[PDB]
Amino acid sequence: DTRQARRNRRRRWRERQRAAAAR
RNA sequence: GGUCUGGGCGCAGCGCAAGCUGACGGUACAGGCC
Repeated sequence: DTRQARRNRRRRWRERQRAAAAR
């Protein structure tokens, strides 16, 4: 995986854990 | 209403050289199934 692919894939886990954390 | 993918090009940090990276840009953009 490239920096973007991971970065892109990460922001999903990122924001998602974001939602859970926030919620 | 939900879910999945990804290429930069940027600012920074380091080296006889050769290279790489930031739960950062970027909750972007570009495209997906009912």
